[PDB]
Amino acid sequence: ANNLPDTQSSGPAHSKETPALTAVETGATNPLVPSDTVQTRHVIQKRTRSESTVESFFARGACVAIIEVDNDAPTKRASKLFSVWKITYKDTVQLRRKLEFFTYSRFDMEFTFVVTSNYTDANNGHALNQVYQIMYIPPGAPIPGKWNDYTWQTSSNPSVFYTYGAPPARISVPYVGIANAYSHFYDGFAKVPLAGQASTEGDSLYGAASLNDFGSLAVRVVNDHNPTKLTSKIRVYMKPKHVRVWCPRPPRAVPYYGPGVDYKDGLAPLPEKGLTTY
Amino acid sequence: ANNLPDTQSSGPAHSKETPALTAVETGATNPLVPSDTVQTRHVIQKRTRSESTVESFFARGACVAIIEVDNDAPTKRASKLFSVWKITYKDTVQLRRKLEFFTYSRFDMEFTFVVTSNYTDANNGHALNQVYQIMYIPPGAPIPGKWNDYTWQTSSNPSVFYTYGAPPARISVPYVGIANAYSHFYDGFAKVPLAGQASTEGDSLYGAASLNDFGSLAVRVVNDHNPTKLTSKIRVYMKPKHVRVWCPRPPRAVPYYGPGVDYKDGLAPLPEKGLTTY
Amino acid sequence: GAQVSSQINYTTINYYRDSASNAASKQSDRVMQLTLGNSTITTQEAANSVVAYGRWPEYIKDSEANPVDQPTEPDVAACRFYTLDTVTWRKESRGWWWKLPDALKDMGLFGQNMFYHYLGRAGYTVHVQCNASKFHQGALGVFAVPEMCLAGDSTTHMFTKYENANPGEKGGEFKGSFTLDTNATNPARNFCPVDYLFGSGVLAGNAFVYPHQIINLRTNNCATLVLPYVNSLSIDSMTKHNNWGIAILPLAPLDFATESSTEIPITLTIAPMCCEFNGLRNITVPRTQ
Amino acid sequence: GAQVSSQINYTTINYYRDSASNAASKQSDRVMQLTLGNSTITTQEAANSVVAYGRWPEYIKDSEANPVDQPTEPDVAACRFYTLDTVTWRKESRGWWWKLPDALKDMGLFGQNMFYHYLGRAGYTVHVQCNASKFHQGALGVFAVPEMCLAGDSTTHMFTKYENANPGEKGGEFKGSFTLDTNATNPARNFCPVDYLFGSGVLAGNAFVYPHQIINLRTNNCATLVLPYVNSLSIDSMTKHNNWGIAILPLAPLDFATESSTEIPITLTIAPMCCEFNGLRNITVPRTQ
Amino acid sequence: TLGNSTITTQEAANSVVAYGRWPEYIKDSEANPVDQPTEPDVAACRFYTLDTVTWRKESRGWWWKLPDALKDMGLFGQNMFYHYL
Amino acid sequence: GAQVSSQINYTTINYYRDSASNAASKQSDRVMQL
Amino acid sequence: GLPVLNTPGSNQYLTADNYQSPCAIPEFDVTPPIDIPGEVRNMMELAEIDTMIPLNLTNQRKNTMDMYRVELNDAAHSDTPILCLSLSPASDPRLAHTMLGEILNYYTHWAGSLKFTFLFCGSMMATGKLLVSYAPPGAEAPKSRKEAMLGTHVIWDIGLQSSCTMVVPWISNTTYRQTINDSFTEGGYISMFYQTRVVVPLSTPRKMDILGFVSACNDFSVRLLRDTTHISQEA
Amino acid sequence: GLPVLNTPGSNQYLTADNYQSPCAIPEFDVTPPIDIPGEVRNMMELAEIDTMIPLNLTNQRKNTMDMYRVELNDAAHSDTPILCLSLSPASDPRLAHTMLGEILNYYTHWAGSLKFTFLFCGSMMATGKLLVSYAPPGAEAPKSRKEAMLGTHVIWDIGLQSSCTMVVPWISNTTYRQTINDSFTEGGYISMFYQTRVVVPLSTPRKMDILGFVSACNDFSVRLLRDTTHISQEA
Amino acid sequence: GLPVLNTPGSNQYLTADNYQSPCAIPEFDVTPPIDIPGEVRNMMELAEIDTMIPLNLTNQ
Ligand SMILES: O=C(O)c1ccc(NS(=O)(=O)c2ccc(N3C(=O)c4ccccc4C3=O)cc2)cc1
Ligand SMILES: O=C(O)c1ccc(NS(=O)(=O)c2ccc(N3C(=O)c4ccccc4C3=O)cc2)cc1
Ligand SMILES: CCCCCCCCCCCCC/C=C/[C@H](O)[C@H](N)CO
Ligand SMILES: CCCCCCCCCCCCC/C=C/[C@H](O)[C@H](N)CO
Repeated sequence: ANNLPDTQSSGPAHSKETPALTAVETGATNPLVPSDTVQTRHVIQKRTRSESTVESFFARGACVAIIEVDNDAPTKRASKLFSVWKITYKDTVQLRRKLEFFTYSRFDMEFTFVVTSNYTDANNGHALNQVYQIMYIPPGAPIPGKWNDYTWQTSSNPSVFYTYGAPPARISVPYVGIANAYSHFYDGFAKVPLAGQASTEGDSLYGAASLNDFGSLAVRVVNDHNPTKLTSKIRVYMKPKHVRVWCPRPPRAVPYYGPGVDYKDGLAPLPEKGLTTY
Repeated sequence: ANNLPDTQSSGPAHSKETPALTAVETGATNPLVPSDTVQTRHVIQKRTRSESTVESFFARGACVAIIEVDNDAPTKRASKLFSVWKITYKDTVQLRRKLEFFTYSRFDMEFTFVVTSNYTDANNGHALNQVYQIMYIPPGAPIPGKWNDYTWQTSSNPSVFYTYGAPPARISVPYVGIANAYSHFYDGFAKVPLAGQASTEGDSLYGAASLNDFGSLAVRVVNDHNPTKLTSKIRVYMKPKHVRVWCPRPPRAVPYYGPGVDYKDGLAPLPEKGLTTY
Repeated sequence: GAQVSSQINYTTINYYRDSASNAASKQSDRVMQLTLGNSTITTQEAANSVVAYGRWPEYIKDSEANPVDQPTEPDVAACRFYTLDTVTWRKESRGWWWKLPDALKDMGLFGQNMFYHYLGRAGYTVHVQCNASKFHQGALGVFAVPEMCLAGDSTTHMFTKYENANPGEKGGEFKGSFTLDTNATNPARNFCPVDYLFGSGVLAGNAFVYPHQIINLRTNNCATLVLPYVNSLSIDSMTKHNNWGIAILPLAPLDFATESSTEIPITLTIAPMCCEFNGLRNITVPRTQ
Repeated sequence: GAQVSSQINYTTINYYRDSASNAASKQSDRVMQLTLGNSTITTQEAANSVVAYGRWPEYIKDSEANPVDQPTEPDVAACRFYTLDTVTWRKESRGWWWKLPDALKDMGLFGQNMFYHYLGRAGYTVHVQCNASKFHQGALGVFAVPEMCLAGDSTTHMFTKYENANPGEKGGEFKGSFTLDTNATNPARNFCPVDYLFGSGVLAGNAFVYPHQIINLRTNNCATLVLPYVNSLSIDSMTKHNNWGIAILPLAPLDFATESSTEIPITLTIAPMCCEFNGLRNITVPRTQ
Repeated sequence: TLGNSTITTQEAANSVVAYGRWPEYIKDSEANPVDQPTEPDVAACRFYTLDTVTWRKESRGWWWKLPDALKDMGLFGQNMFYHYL
Repeated sequence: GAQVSSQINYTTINYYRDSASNAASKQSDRVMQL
Repeated sequence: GLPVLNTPGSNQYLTADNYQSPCAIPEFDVTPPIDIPGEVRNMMELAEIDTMIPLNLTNQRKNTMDMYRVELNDAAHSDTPILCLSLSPASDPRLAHTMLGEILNYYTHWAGSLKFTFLFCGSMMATGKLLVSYAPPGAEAPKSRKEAMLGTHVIWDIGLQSSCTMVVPWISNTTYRQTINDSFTEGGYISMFYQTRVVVPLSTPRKMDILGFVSACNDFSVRLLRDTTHISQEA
Repeated sequence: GLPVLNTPGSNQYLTADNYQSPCAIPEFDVTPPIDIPGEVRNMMELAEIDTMIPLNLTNQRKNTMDMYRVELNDAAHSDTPILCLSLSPASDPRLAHTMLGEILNYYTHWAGSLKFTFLFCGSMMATGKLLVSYAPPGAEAPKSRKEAMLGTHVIWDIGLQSSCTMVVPWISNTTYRQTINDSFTEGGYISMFYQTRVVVPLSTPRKMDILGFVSACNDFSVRLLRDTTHISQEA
Repeated sequence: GLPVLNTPGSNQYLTADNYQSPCAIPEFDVTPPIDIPGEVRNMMELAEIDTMIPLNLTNQ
């Protein structure tokens, strides 16, 4: 967020110093300023880079998931009375691309849950205000098997009970990585296959570290069902905070295809433009 | 907001100084006080101009837009599930006229959103409380094409989620002009047509600077549709704050006609009044 | 931290990082000689001179310089009095208007510098000259209008074309009434500036809020307006943007004790001042006709 | 307690024990000789050397040591230049890639230590050698990519098998276009790294954000990249995880004034640096073929 | 570097300052005309590139005159033609 | 009154008379005769 | 948390409120201001500028430049008024649409002295004396110079200085007047008469024009901001 | 409890807000950071890195490595441009997808000087002089060296130093330019021409390539974060 | 009263939250503690105690 250097007055030049000429082969960028190649006036620079700090770049809540749940009679096998969403930023694209400008990152994370609901039909009465349970299931904790099984006691899991109509729920977590930074890219495997092991052993997905690195969110409607079916969507908004990032990378240029770096479609991003056309 | 000068006692005058006589040809206003032309008593003046400061003059939220959106089945092609309003103070007249008392202005801006909703029919059930998304789309950011396309992830755009029934939403922005002040009037063009260019090139609207100077607001109902159609209006109230203004102008005298200074109707504002009629 | 302010006090605390989040805090004069470059103006019947907004023209300070390339300052080659084509004040005249820098675009080296550069800045000394006899009567209001936008002639908004909006030294004339251009095949796309609406939908009587002088034929025969550069930017494109407009309106009609219609000339002599140009390249050749 | 900060100030108070609850606070160079262990490299046409991110390789500091067992530091036995198999740059070549430490897994005592230990750490000195004549032309971009993940060849995500992801010293080659592997019975499960997508769906033109050099045949015949250990951990498993990728892309095609297709060799010579190993046990024998 | 123009060269043979005298403005002690002069500076004191000529085996040589050669060169030419001196 | 504690600090104030209302504060050997 | 009690007015939106709100664009690098000429800090500064009075709102003159011109001639002396208007700067149609009147129409209350200037636009060879009068209200409006000269007045001699200013002093029972037509806060009557007459020699126009201007004195102030009736919008 | 009054904006969720929220995992033992190489603290740091310009977006070259190569040859001298582009670093297709352009497409406003570097990838035996020009906008775009040499320009001598940098100085009426195609904040024209010509001896390739790179100078800044058009998602 | 603005998370119930709440039994005379042997202050203290490993989990 630092200010910018002033432009210094620069007059005619006639000398053996040639800042214009360089050698990009060295791998360095020629740090020229306008006064190196043209005559410049004195300008007291007042612009700053306050809004391009990494913190400012990521200081936005981005939607990373839309978790759909129902409030309906359990006999209705079509309805889904609870939903489990594995935590990740890779279900949407925008925040993913912003994060993947970099190879490593540390940040606290602010989760904000925006809950919307609606009737599905109009001939089965009405509903009282719903309460939603959002339980964090860290890896290894038992995953709910039913909307009302014992796991929802949440004696040790953190849970947020959100009352419909209240302002979106919000919680914060610190940096919870087991490494010293989050790895946006992992060039490796969880397993190394060993010679003599059958083809079904030692095989792991390329670039995946843990089968379950950050656990899940289990969402249900706590209320018992009304005579009419209600559908709800919980939109999850992530905001990195206190961000640090390492090893910048070129941003994604073609559409994402899965959680890896794979690509299948849209491999022609650049449009056509004449070489000598302005 | 300064106090006013006291009136000083002034007695009979018989001298060669003639403050009453002047010459308006010079372009200056004769700064006479009552004591210059009549006998006056001493008056300790207590009135002040606190309420005619430019800040006090503009320290009011004015409605600048009424954005109508619907919550209805997407198959109903008549319903409008999202709306994009280009940001401007020229859709209404009152704030526009007040601002156009002056040629240039700098101000922070407070936006307050007053959201109202209603049923459209009575034979399709009821609705749960709606949540509205108001996303600022700065110029160049992708405009939503559908009420539920990717753009609503709002990873970098600022968005306000407003819950129906909550007090009107409110946000603030600083002075965001790319110039050193907002220009209420621009006597020029975005393009200069060049000799030899076809008639279809170099043509731009008179007085317009940018095709999209401040971007838009995209408004939707986040909820999935209920069995009955709901209509909502988001009224946008602007309040300039920390106002500075330059180069006063005569106020608009005839009805506005478009975003320029053009006029078509109501060109006879003055009524009839006898020259010698009090 | 906490600000205690008189109203018996009240306490204000800012809870947000950004200042925009903060709540609103409510707390003889007849004889003159002008010399610029190689040009000189004398007058024996002036009414003093008006410096618009009390601000003399000045060059861009380093604290406000936006472009970084070394500017060009032709000085006397451009900062000199150019005399525009003379117009004829008659009994029926409704008024005249010009735009600056547009009116001077063909004026020697000022015009050359204007068209060779992306960016240009200049104040002006405008000298309106209108002499008559002690037996004539009439009054001209001379107004310098920042950002003098004028109303168009069609139902289409903001439709006046560049060529008509920049007539050059000839300028344009105010009209006595609004005539709508109905030729849809070949629209004129021209201004229709009505005099009593001051050509922009505002009562002409209020135009005196603008920097102005009055040439009252019984009193003076010239008006001098010194205009600083006025814009929302330190420097701008002179071809795209006219910083100033000059409006001349007959406040009192010309009259002279003769049956035949008398006519007297009005001559505008304008000197750019503190000219500054940036962004040199090949010359801009605007489309005309 | 209460923090008063400039924006005219604003007050911030933390109401929660945990810091995560806190709101976001917005406040000649051509001639070189390199010696490592018993190996030496001379060059007369270098373009200086690039130390990736300006960080020289270093051993793990006590303040950052995760494993507690005494590490092994073979030093000269492993921190020495190993020369990989030479590849042939032709007119049609699209580029080559290697992974580190994978490329060095069969390189003497470095490879032995790598496979005998659970944990390994090393920086590198990569020296790309490509000489031609003053009548040749062409340019190679040499990029050191941390966590150089490459795109697969199938509809199944992240499906490249360990054997193909770790080719060893031979490395792999970038392709000119994406070919989808449709053999469902016996999938290749191989990378399909497209050159202009830099093999990972990012435009190759932007790969210069990575530590890099260019071998421009008219200017230099070698590139030297000094890579520190880069990872989200002080030390990691070398068999599971490749810390670095080396990519070589022909930025300008090889050309030589002959009808016959010219070919010149490119040789990679890589020295591990500050090698550190932990967790000794029986040797890991990775599955191959 | 002059004005907005820059020339680089890697195979020069040093530069020759004719008669060892750098160009200079007219000193007050040698000023003949009394009117305030114009000094466009960067608008005119900049590198203009003339039409390229072709050296062949048979070429006998080329000549130009100054300021004549620059008479159509932008603002230098304009100033040249707008002024007596 | 107000307690300022390290986490860069945070402020805690007890609004209730009873302590229960307070938030949780996270701060040879072989031979013997008997 | 901290015990709180929501009071009346909670959750309302008062368009005149002055509260803090979160910034939707944090850490924005605001463009610094430049010293633009002509900065205005109080709307009264605008009211203090003389602007021409549409004094002559007859059927054929209103909504034309002619409405700004009052015709004098060299006829024999008479006591009949040249022009008459009421001191209702916000509601009198001849004052409402001046800059002063336009500013007043955004406020409910006004107080202070006004300043009427008249510019004689006849020939230099024309001479005359006029009388410009202000009669505070409560009596019959002056319909001849005999009544008008009993009130405040200035006798204007038309000479080298072609303009004359009459200050309408603040004379009011109430500390403020309303910006509407209302008898309780009526302001009085302004009139102009021939003192001697206009005299011209031969070969000179016998009819000339005077122009009227009005502005506010330095003691002038307004209060109770309000919406004007001078601008309207249609669906 | 304490009397409070809820103001407008209460209960809203502004995605750009900066408020405190309760920690869902209290007393967590956070893993301390290590000194990873290559930390980045400002996105402008990324924009200041030279990245190759896809200068040649013809039908057969776009979306291939060839789009990065501009072909020069040793033909006779001509004044016709070698390459032409507009100074629209965020919207010009040749600049939009560079690292600079990618960063700009997350922001609405940009200002500062740009830096174009060109690398000659011919043989050592090839010689030549080129002219790289920037014409600030408002005139006809340079279509020959005669017009281009009137603007800012650098004459590049191809020799031992095979790269040349031209700084496009910040020359703008507005203090910032928009990151979209918009005539009001247009940036100007960048062009390349043969100064003399490329000359090669016998037994040398007569056609070679130059590569273009662009980066931001130290005076460069951006503002008004926004979502890019460069990434999209489908249901 | 004092102007306030409710933020996201208001009215939620986070089971891990640490807030104050009113005492339902004010002025209760709490029984003082005694020095019971074997106080534990960290669960790791329990993990540091050797416990027997069911090493032989065969069918029988
Ligand atoms: O309305 C918007 O904000 C919103 C609208 C569209 C959008 N992009 S999308 O491509 O249409 C899209 C649409 C849905 C999902 N999505 C699911 O379908 C889902 C199921 C379960 C868990 C998580 C998710 C999840 O992310 C992801 C992306 C994102 C957000
Ligand atoms: O109720 C009132 O407060 C309100 C009522 C009337 C009113 N004036 S109006 O002339 O009737 C008028 C009526 C509608 C709109 N208007 C639209 O129709 C619209 C559509 C989309 C975006 C913005 C707008 C917008 O301003 C503008 C003016 C303003 C506000
Ligand atoms: C209701 C409480 C829920 C709390 C959830 C805490 C989980 C925090 C997850 C943060 C997400 C970090 C981003 C992911 C990092 C990289 O992808 C991984 N290192 C690789 O998978
Ligand atoms: C939800 C967040 C929305 C934030 C919207 C920020 C935009 C701010 C717009 C302020 C309006 C300024 C008034 C317009 C000025 C002049 O008309 C322009 N200079 C000319 O078009």
